[PDB]
Amino acid sequence: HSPASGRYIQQMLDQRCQEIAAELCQSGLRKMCVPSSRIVARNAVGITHQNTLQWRCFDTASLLESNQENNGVNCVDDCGHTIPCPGGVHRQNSNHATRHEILSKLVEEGVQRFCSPYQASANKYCNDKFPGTIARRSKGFGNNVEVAWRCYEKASLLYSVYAECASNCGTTWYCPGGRRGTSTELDKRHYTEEEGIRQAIGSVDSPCSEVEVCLPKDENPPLCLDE
Ligand SMILES: CC(=O)N[C@H]1[C@H]([C@H](O)[C@H](O)CO)O[C@@](O[C@@H]2[C@@H](O)[C@H](O)O[C@H](CO)[C@@H]2O)(C(=O)O)C[C@@H]1O
Ligand SMILES: [Cl-]
Repeated sequence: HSPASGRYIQQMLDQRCQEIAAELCQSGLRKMCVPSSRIVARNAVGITHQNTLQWRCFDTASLLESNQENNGVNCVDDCGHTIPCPGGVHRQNSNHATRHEILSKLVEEGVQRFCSPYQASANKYCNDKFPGTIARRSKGFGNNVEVAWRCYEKASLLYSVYAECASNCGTTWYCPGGRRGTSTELDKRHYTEEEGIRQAIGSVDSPCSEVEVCLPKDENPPLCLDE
């Protein structure tokens, strides 16, 4: 038991994608006849002219190892935010199936199960003030030690880096989507908001009596135990 996100929403999406690829193969779509290990859900551009971000089922053998632009893939955290993860879309050769409605719907279901009400408030404060940002306690520009609560632009985060977030008791937790504190242009795309985020976090109602002890969990609700 790590005090860390289980990435359950992403996990559902990949599984649902594996099912869809299997169905398509049964329908004769030869390129979709692959083992499960080869299919994931990414939120990304598609082939040329498929220029918006959509949930699609990708064959990982058709993914590039890195991106240039505007072709990076995104994964999703347990609050429903899409965050860069490794890989890139080959705009001519991608093997995928766009499944935007089914996959979006599973995200919305997964948000009710898995998203910490304390993290949701931290994210709401961030999005209200700086549209498209979410809250982490992580690194800033050109400094790989110091952490602070900030509103980060999602494109500047890395899914494969875990960074501090709020658990569903408003305590220390770690979530995919963090910073390395390197010195790139993306490493500047955040707004430090220690007081605002902390007060957003502080303003959420406890899921436990003032007399119970809240033990966080990677799914809602947390454990409440008598003091
Ligand atoms: C350029 C950008 O997107 N973000 C800046 C950010 C913003 O300017 C924002 O207004 C911060 O709320 O500013 C950052 O640095 C800040 C300093 O400019 C300020 O004097 O001290 C602040 C300490 O809380 C803060 O460090 C930021 O918020 O982190 C740098 C960031 O790249
Ligand atoms: Cl998360």
